[PDB]
Amino acid sequence: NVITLDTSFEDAKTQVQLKKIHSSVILLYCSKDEAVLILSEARSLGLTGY
Amino acid sequence: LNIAVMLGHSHDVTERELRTLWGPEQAAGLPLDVNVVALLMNRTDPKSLITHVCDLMSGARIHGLVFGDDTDQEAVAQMLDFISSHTFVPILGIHGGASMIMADKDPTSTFFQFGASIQQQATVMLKIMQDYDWHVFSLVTTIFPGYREFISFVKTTVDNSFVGWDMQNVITLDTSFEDAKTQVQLKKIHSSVILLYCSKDEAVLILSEARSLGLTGYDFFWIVPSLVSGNTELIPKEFPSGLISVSYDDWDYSLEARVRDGIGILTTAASSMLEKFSYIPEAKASCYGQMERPEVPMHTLHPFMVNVTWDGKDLSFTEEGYQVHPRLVVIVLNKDREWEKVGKWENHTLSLRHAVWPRYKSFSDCEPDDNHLSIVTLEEAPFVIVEDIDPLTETCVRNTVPCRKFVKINNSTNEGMNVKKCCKGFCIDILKKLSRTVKFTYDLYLVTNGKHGKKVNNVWNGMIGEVVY
Amino acid sequence: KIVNIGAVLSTRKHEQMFREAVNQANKRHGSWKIQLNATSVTHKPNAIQMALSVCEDLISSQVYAILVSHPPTPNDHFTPTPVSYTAGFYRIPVLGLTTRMSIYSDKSIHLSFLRTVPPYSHQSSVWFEMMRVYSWNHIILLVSDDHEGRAAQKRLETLLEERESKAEKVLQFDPGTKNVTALLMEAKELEARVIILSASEDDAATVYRAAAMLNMTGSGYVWLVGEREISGNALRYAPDGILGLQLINGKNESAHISDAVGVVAQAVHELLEKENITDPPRGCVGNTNIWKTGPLFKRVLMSSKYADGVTGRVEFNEDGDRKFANYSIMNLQNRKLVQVGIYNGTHVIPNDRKIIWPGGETEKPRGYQMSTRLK
Amino acid sequence: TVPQCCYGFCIDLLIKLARTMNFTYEVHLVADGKFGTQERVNNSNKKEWN
Ligand SMILES: *[C@@H]1O[C@H](CO)[C@@H](O)[C@H](O)[C@H]1NC(C)=O
Ligand SMILES: *[C@@H]1O[C@H](CO)[C@@H](O)[C@H](O)[C@H]1NC(C)=O
Ligand SMILES: *[C@@H]1O[C@H](CO)[C@@H](O)[C@H](O)[C@H]1NC(C)=O
Ligand SMILES: *[C@@H]1O[C@H](CO)[C@@H](O)[C@H](O)[C@H]1NC(C)=O
Ligand SMILES: *[C@@H]1O[C@H](CO)[C@@H](O)[C@H](O)[C@H]1NC(C)=O
Ligand SMILES: *[C@@H]1O[C@H](CO)[C@@H](O)[C@H](O)[C@H]1NC(C)=O
Ligand SMILES: *[C@@H]1O[C@H](CO)[C@@H](O)[C@H](O)[C@H]1NC(C)=O
Ligand SMILES: *[C@@H]1O[C@H](CO)[C@@H](O)[C@H](O)[C@H]1NC(C)=O
Repeated sequence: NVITLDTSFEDAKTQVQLKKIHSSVILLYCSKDEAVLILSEARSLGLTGY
Repeated sequence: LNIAVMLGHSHDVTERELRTLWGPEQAAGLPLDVNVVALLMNRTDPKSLITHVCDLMSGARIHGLVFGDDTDQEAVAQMLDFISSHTFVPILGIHGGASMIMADKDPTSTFFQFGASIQQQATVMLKIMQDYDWHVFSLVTTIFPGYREFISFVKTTVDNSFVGWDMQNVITLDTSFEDAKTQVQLKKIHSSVILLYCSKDEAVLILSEARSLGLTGYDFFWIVPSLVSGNTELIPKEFPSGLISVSYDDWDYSLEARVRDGIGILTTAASSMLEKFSYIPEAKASCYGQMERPEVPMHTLHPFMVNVTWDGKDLSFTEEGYQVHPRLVVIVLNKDREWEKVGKWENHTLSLRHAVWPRYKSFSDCEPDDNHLSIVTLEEAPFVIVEDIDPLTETCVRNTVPCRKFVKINNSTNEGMNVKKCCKGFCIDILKKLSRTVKFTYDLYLVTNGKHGKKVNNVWNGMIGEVVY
Repeated sequence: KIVNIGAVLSTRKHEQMFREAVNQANKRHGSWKIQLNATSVTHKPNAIQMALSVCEDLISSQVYAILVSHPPTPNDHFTPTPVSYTAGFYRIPVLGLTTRMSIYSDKSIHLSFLRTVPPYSHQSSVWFEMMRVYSWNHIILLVSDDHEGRAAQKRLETLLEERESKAEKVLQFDPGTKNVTALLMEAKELEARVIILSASEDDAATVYRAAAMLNMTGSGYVWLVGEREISGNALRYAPDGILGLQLINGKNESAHISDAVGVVAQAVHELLEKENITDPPRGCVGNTNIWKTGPLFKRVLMSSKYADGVTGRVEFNEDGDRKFANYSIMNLQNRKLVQVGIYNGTHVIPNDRKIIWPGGETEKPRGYQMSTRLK
Repeated sequence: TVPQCCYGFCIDLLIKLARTMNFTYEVHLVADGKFGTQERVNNSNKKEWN
């Protein structure tokens, strides 16, 4: 299922929807401005693996 | 011969003193009857305790003292251990600050509390999880004294068992107040049942982080030791319902019962000493201080208290000073944030359960779930054959799933106990395949109301009737 | 910002010299603020009298730290247990001088206890470094049944299990037994020929006498002995070829106390900017409360690093004891103590002097002796 | 524990091994005459080989 973010700047709801994030290859249809924060959250969760 | 007991403003003084005096007079006739010197002081101070010791030693050479307390302070027991070791006076631990046994007493000390060790809590938790068939393990620990040896003990106990539990690595937090490293170690956190060996202060933040990650689901379970849940009245709002904890409280043994047990143990020890030796123990010339050489010409009471039998129960102690048969009641957080007993442990170091499976619900967040799908199966068909649990320290074979049956006590007393059995068969294999394919937990129920059933008086009976209802 | 700090010291001249030392520490680089008083007491044998004196003097003087020194009599133990127990009511930190007992390392028994000297358990790192540099793989451990011995052996096992190495046999002793012939024979009937000793002085002496009787001091054997197991009768009853460990700056009361008072003064000066400070009651009678600043003191002591002082650096580990102490290799040559290396941080720092071995061997032996005896 | 005299198939291999490499071997017979697996005794929570 598509993991659609509700809205930008979510300090708590992102952790709630983090449960659905369990895969290997992730397709990111987002914007450049929010890509930085999305990748920061991924790094915090640890999506920068091999 | 002389026993002293102190309590802090518990109840009326004269009635308690009369009851304590009557205690040893009901039975157990001995040539040197023990007396009771009961005093009520609300102050717990070092020099006050020294003055009390001087009064008791000047008070006809009080042989032993029973220490009672109301506050919850672990330093009181640590301070009293030194006094007990120096004064050569045995002291028993009762409810209060000295109720919990945490520090290791000196080998030359004579301190023996009524508390329970962590190792007993570990095996109680293991028995509870074996009853729940929760083979998944996850140990979340923080750097605290004595936790490494507890982890070593629990691993050398679990690997020795024939059950075959999971061998997940321990998820040990590096340090408290980690805003970034916790997210780094969150990768290792992937399980269903999590064991938490931490402190009460950091338990709030650990559970807040779990709520942020979402560990408050129905499938997730949490086990909390006795030290964290010391007080049952202080319940923070962040505690999720369905939490399993093990402790001991006065809900089944009151202060009167505890002091009765203590005085009975003291009388049995005195009787054993009189049977073996023919000397009356005497205290030091000075209650406190170091002016003469430390010598103990008279043998202590350590070997005399190994075999203790009072009122038909063996309230003995081990070498380290732990009860052989402690209470170890199990408390599960209620829906309205209360604690209720769901089984005891005094039954010859066995496990007892009230057979209450569904008691877990999410309260930190709101998320309904219906993965628990009950399944009703018969027994007469050859496709499903039931078997009794083998009394060989193992529940049943690995290639089966648990099932429950109602067995009536007699021909008239309609009461069915939820006996735990394992059901195996072709339909069991089909259910296992469905569980592995759809990825949903499935329960099992056994038909007890006659045959399959038929439409009689426009009423369905048996499995069909249960499905309709 | 006027506070008083109590101290427990040995003699009057030591008391006055430490008073002038803390005065000049107040007058040195750390200055230009409200100063603090000084209080000292003696290690009086009378337990009740010393406890009541400590209460009346220190507790009524708004003490935040306790300065406990080594007992004036080395022969008598005089363990600083009652002072720590009294200070644990209000989570009052203490500063031990040279108490190396492993029981004080545990924080569960003693909630508030800090010291600037590593216990005997920290010798496990030195032993592991020796094994790494000398390529020892098969070793045996001799530990007496005691809390300190159990802590030391647990530390050794935890430090050795990282390399997937396990000792062939781990024997146990008792405090008072004199017959160890069976245990010595069991140790001899092993492939390993290296012995690590960690027990009381009397037990070490009697086991060394038994080893000498059973010709265990010959060639092909390496003996590792702890710091406290080489003094006393061990020097007289131990011939040459016996290794040992010695602590640099192990016994310097003045320097250690000066460093401790400087550290605590800097810590309290840094912490005095906090919003609130917990004031102890004027007496230890009738008051039962806990300090909100106890954990604050513990955290500020753990998180503070001191590179200025008599030693190179002063820092505390998780247990609160001194970290990265100076370890000096100790060897016995011609019944004389010879230093053959100093380990400032447990590194490879040898010396040009040759290391002797039992039996007159001048080369490092090996512990691999299969003997071709396979049942 | 009377001295027996065991011979057969494995003795030749043992002698070949002792000839190739220096060995001083003594043979023994198991008292129970079993290969040995995990068994259960008093205090059944123990996994020991017999
Ligand atoms: C002492 O302990 C032994 C252990 O079995 C028991 O048989 C005996 O009855 C005990 N004696 C007393 C006086 O408790
Ligand atoms: C089976 O049917 C008979 C009618 O012949 C009835 O009396 C009986 O109660 C039924 N039993 C069950 C278990 O429904
Ligand atoms: C510091 O200690 C006490 C105050 O608590 C006082 O008796 C003493 O004289 C003071 N010393 C000085 C130099 O003021
Ligand atoms: C020590 O015990 C052994 C038992 O094997 C005995 O042969 C020996 O004589 C004992 N030695 C002493 C000094 O008691
Ligand atoms: C030790 O050596 C001496 C001579 O060097 C010998 O007489 C004695 O029997 C030896 N003892 C043992 C136990 O080997
Ligand atoms: C310990 O060292 C200090 C300074 O390094 C020195 O003043 C003191 O005298 C030394 N201790 C002894 C016993 O010499
Ligand atoms: C400790 O000794 C090593 C030599 O192995 C040296 O490199 C290091 O700088 C020394 N550290 C200190 C603090 O003296
Ligand atoms: C070991 O075996 C070799 C085989 O060449 C032999 O020369 C040597 O003598 C043997 N050593 C012993 C101690 O048996």
